[PDB]
Amino acid sequence: PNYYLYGTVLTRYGLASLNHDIRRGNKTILQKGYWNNGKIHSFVGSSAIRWALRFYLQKQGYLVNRVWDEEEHINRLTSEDFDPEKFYDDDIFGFALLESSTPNQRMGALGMNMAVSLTPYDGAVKLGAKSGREKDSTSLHFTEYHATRYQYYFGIDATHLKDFSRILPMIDGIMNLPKVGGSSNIFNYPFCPDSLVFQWTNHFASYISYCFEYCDPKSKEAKLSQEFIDEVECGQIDPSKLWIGGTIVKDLQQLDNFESSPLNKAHIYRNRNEMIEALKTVIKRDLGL
Amino acid sequence: PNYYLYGTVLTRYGLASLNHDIRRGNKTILQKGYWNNGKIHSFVGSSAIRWALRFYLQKQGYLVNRVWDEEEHINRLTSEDFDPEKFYDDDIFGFALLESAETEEDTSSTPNQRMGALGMNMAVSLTPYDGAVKLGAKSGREKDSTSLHFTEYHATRYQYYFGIDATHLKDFSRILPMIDGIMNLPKVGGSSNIFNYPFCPDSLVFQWTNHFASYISYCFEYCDPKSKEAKLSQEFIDEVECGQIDPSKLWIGGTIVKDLQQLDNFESSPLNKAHIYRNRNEMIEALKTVIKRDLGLE
Amino acid sequence: TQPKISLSLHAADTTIMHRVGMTGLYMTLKRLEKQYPLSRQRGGHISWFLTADTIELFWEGSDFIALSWLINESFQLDDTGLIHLVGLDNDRIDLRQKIHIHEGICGVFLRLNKFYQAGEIINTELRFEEKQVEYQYKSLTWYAHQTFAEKLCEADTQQLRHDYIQITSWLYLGGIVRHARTQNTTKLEEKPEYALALLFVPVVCHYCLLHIPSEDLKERKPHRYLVVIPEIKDFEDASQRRWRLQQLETKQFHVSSLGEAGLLYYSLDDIQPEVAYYQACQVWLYEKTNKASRQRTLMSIEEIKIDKNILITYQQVQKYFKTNYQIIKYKQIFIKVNPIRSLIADNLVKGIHWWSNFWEKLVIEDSKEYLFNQLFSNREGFIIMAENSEEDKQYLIFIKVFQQAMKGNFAKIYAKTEEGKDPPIKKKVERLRAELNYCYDELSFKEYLSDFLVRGGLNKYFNEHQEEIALLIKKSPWQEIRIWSLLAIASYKP
Amino acid sequence: MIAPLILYLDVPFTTFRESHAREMGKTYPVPPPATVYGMLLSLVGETNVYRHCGVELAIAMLSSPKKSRILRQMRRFKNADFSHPENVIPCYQEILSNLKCLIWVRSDEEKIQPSLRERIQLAFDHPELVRRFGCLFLGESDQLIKTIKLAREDYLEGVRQWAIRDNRGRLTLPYWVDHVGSRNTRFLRYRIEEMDRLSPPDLAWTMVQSPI
Amino acid sequence: NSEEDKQYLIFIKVFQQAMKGNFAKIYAKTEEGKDPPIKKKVERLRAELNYCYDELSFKEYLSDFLVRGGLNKYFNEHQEEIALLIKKSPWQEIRIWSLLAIASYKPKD
Repeated sequence: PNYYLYGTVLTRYGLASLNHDIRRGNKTILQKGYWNNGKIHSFVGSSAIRWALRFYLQKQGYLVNRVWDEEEHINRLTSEDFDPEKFYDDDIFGFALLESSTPNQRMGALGMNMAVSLTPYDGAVKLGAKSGREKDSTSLHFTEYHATRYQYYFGIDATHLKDFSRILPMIDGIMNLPKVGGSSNIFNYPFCPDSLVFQWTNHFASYISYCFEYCDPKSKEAKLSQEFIDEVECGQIDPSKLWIGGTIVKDLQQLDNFESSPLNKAHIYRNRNEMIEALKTVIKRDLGL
Repeated sequence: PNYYLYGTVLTRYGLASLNHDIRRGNKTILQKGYWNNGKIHSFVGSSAIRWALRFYLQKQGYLVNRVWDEEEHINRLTSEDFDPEKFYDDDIFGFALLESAETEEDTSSTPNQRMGALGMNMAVSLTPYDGAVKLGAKSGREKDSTSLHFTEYHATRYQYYFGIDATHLKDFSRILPMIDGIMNLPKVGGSSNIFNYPFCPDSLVFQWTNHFASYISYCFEYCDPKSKEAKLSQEFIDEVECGQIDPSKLWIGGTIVKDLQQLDNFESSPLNKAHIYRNRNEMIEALKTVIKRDLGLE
Repeated sequence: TQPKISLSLHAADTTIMHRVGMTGLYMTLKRLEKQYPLSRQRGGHISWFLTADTIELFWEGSDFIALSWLINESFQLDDTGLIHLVGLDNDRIDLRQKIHIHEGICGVFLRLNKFYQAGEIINTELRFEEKQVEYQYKSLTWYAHQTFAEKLCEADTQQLRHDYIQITSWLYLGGIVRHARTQNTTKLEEKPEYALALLFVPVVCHYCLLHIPSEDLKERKPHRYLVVIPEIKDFEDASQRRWRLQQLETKQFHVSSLGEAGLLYYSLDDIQPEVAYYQACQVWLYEKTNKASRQRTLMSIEEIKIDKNILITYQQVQKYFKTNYQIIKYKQIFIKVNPIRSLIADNLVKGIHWWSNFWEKLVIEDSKEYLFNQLFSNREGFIIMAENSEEDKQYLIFIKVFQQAMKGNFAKIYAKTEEGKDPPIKKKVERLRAELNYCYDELSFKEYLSDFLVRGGLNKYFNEHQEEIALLIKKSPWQEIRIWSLLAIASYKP
Repeated sequence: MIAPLILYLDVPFTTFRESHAREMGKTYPVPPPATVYGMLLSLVGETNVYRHCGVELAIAMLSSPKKSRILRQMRRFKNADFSHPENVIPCYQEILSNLKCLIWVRSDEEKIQPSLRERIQLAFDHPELVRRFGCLFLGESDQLIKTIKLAREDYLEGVRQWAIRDNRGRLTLPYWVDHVGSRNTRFLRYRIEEMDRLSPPDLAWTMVQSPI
Repeated sequence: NSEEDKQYLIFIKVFQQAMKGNFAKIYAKTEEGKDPPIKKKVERLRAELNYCYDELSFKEYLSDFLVRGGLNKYFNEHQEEIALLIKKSPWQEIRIWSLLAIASYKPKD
C-alpha cells in the first residue's frame, strides 16, 4: 500500500535567533512574516531542518553522499553521480543536478514545511558590543531574538523511499534533531520535540498541519487548537491512526469529558520514547520490515 | 438526463509556494493575478490540479494511458491511440491527437479527440498576496553562484472550483475514484521539499444536479488579509435565499459547517434543508450513495 | 483605372499589425515618390495614390516585375551590410542609430537564419570623446523582405495570387506554428495585399533595449528587445511621428521599463491644448528563454494608452530628471539607464501614483547604493514632481515635516562633531535609510517615525498642520509613509 | 417581434486568445461573437456549427475585467514521440478575472426552426430535457461558467459598456473562427463605448454567418 | 472625521495642554538665568516617554504627567471618551500619539 507519516512537532520554549535574513545596516534581522490573525511571526526555514536531519544521518554513521566537513565548513560529495539506492541523503531528500544513464533528479521522500513561531514576534532586540575602549565601525551591533516555541509540519511518503527501512532513522533524527542552523554561540535553542501529533495512515489527506495554538499572545502555554480537537470529535481523523506525545498529553488528559471523547482511544503517551517505539513497531509491521 | 457534479473546495491554512512563475534573478516568482476588488491573489493553474488528480489515479492502480515516470521525471504513453473505454485518464481528462489540430470536425473512423468530462478552474488564494520571500543561502564556505536565492511563499488558504459531467463519462463508475482523489489529493505541484502544503479539502460546497449551471463556483471569501476565518460569501447565501440553487441539491461539509450552524436564524434559513455534515467522510458517503442511486451504479 | 492593390485603414478585417504595415508602406511610397518623381522611371510604370487613410497601387504589365521593383527598392542593403529601409530618412540618421535599428530588426523579425544570409562581422571604430569604440555587428547579404515578391506572385503566370498566402512569424510577430508536425496546414494565411502590409510593418515600429536592474550593466550587456507597435489613427500623423522620432539619440532607446519605452515613442509629440490628445501603442518584449537560446522569444505584450496628462508628466520627467549616462569602456558603450525615470514612467502608464513602488525597487533591490546614489542626482526631478503633483499636497506637507525633522536630527550630531570630525551627509543618510528599512510592521515603523520627529526638535510645519499631518500619519499605510520618507530624504536640501 | 433573449454571464476566469496570438496567449478584452456562439451551441447541445448561422448577438460589459498573465507548460505536436522534451513549451497565457456581461440573442435571420433563441429559452425552461455533454465553459475547457441565467434589461440597472461595430475601433473580434489556420476566419472591428442604454444599439448587433 | 479620529485629536490636544502646564511650571521654577531651556525640556520628555517598557509603567507615567499638566480643558470636556481611550488602547499606540503631540507642539509666544 501507500503509507504516509504526517506530523506536527512543537519545540520547547526559549530564546531563538536561528533565522537571520539579509541584514539592514547594523542590526541583524531575523526572518519574519504574517501569520494567524494578522500578527507578525518569526519563521525558521525548512531547509534548516532538512540540513539538521542530513547532519544527524551523517553523524550517526549512515552512508550519506553529501559529507559536511565541520572543521572546513564545506560540503563534499562522495560520488558525483547521485545514487539514491546506496546513499541515505539522496534517497530521502532527493537531488537535482542542474548543469550543462542515471536520473538527474529525484522528488525525495521527505517533505517539510517552514517552522512557525507559536507566539507573535513582539520586537525584542539585543545589543552586542566588542569589549575594549578601542572602538571601530564594527564595535557595537544589534541582534533580534524571539522567546517562543517553534512548530513545523512534515510529511513522509514511505513508499517513495528506495529502501523502506530508511524511515526509522528519519524518525530518530526528528526526535534527536541536532542544532538547527542559527546562532548557537549566544542563542542556543534546542530544536528537539516536546509535543508531537503524528499520523500513520494510508489515506493521502492530513488534517494535523500546525495544530498547536497559544492560550495567551505572550505566554508559554502551547495548547492544542480547537479545530483539531473538533475534527477528532466529528470522526474525520481516525483515532487509531493518531499518535500524540509530549507535554500536550497532560493538558489533553486534564480536559473535561476526556474519557468519553474519541481523542481518548488515540495513541497517547506522555513519554515520547514510548510513543516512538510503538509507532516504529506499527510502521515495521505495516511495511513488512 | 445529464447529471453534473459541481463543487467548491477550500484548502487548509498553511505556507504555500505551489505554482511559481518565470524566475527573475534569485527570485522564484509565485504566479499571481487580479481578483475580487482588484487585489492581487496568488494562483494555482488548473493544469496543476488536473496533474495532481492524474497522479492520484495512477498511484492507486486505475489503469491510465498517461503514466508519469517518477524516475526519469517524464510522461509516457502506454498506447498512442487513446482509448477512453479502457483508460481512466483518457475517459476523465480527455485527449487530443495530431489530426485534431489539422481538421475542423471531431472525427477523421476513430474519434479524433475527446473533451474531458472533468473541468476545474484555477485555484486562487482566499487572502490577497503580500510580498513575502525566503532566503536560500546554501551551506558551505565556498560561496559561488547558484546560492542566495529567494523563494516567494504565501501563508493563506487556496480555493478552486471544479465540475464533472458524469453522463459524459464512458464508464459511469469512474466518478467515484475522482471524488476520492479530490478529497485525498496527494500534492499539487510545488516546492514540497521546502513548503509542504497539503491540498486536502477542509470545506466543501458540492452540488449534484441535472442543471447545466451552478452558481456556487467561489462561495468562500473573508478577504481582510492575513487571516484564515474564511466565511461563506454573502452573495452565495443571498442566491440560496433567492430561490435558485435548490438547497436539496447542495452538499456542505468541513469546518464551515460549524460557522453555518453558529449563525442565528439558521434553523429557519433555506440553507438549513441542505445536506450538511461536519464530517467530510460522512457527507461524501451520502453523496456517493445518492450518485450511485441516480446513475444506476448499484 | 482600377487599382490592383487597395489598402485602407477603415477595412474591418485588419488588425493593428496590418495598419502599421500600411503606414510603413505609405512612408516608403512617399520616400520613393520623392526619389523617383516620374512613373516612367519606376519599373513597370508603378504609380500610387496616397490619401490620409487609403493606399492604391497602379502598375502596367506583369505584376511580378512591378512588385519586385517596389520591394527591392523598399528593402535594401548598403555597402557595410546594414539593413537600409528607404522608408526612413537614412541620410539624416547616423551610423549608430542605423546599427541599432538593424540589430533590432535582426533580433526581432529576422530571428531565424532561414530568412537571412549573414556576411562577415564588420567592425567599425567611431571616435567618441577622444575614444574609438569598436562596434561589431553582423552584416547581411540577403533577407526575406527583399525577395518576398516571389511569394506574393504565382510561379508560372507571374501574377498576383488570388488565394490566401501562408505567412510565418517573421512577417506577423507571434504568428508561430504551434504544432511543427502540421506545418503545411496550421499556418496563418493572409491576403496578398495584407502580406505586403506585413512586409512593410518593420518601418514604422521602433525598437528599444530593456535593462534588467538586478544584474549590473557592466557585468552583462542587455539583450532583451522591446518593440513599440503604435496604434495608427492616420497615415500622415504616424509618418510624421516616426520621422520626428528619428531625432532621438541612441542612448534614449535604452530603458528599464516598458512604460518608458512606450512613452518614449510619443515623447516628442506636441501637445495641443484645444485638441483632445489620445494615443495608444503596444510594447512587445522579446527575450531569450535561457542563456544558450538561439533566438529571442515573445514573452509579454503590454498595451499602453496615454492621454494629455500622462504625456505632459512624462515630458516634465524627461526634462528634469537625469538623462541616460554613457559609460564608455574598452570597445563597449555601456549606456547606464536612469531607474527613477523608468519607474516613474511605468507608474504613469499603469495609472497609479508615480511613487507607488519606489521602496522595494530602490532600496531593497540595491546592491552597493548604486540606485540609492542616483536619488540625490535626481533630487531636482523629485522636487519638480512633488511641486507639480496633480493631487495630494498633504503628503508634500508631510515631506516638509520629515525634512525639518531630518535637519534637526542631522544638526544635532553635526554640532556634536567638530570640524574634521563632521561626517558627510552620505553616512548619516545611509544610517537613516537602514533604520527605515529595519521597520517591518505598522507599529514599529510609526514608533520609529514618531521618535525621529520628536528628536528633530521643534517642527513648524507639523505645528501649522497638526490635525492634517496627525490624521495622515495615523490613517495612511506605513509602506506609503516609508516611500514618502525615502523620497523626502532624496529631495533633502542641506 | 419577439423581444430578444437576455443572458447574464459571470465567469471567474476567461481566455479569449487572439487569432494571430500563437507565440503568446494574448486575450481579447471582450468575448468574441464566435466564442459566444460556440458557448450557446454548447449550452443547447448543438454539435453542428452551421445549424444556427444568422443569429445576432450583442454583448454588454457590466464591468471592465483585469488582465493577468499566468505561466503554463502547454503541450504541442512537435515530435512524434510523446515523451520527447520538445513537446512541452513554457509560454504565458493572459486571463481575465471576474467577467460579468449581458448577452442579447436575436434570431430573426435564421432559416432553420427551432431558432437558437427558442432553443436557449426551452433549455432554461426545462433543464432536465437538455441533451448535452461536458461542462459549460467560456474560453478554455477549464474556465467554467459561474452564473448563466435569464435576466432582464436592468439586472444590475447600472451603466453598460457596449461593444459597437466601429470601422475605426481598436478590437478586431472574429464572428467565425477557422481552427486549422486562418483562411476561413472572419473579422469585424469593434469599440467599447460606455453607455448604460439598457437595450443594444443598432451597431451593437453582430450576425454569425459562414465565411462563404 | 470618525469618532476614533475625534478621540485621537482630543487626546493630542490633552497631551499638548499637559505639556503646556508642565513647561509653565518649569518656567516658574527656573525663572533665573537668561531663559529657561525649552529644547532640553522636550528632550527630557522624549527620554522619559521612551524609558517606559510595559503598559503599567507607561500608563502610570502618562497619568502622572497629565495631572501635573493642570486643568486640561480638553480633558474637562471629555471625561469618558478620553478615559476609555487611555484605559483600552495599547500603550505603544498611546506613546506614538503622545510623541506626535510632542512634535506638533507650539510654545506660547
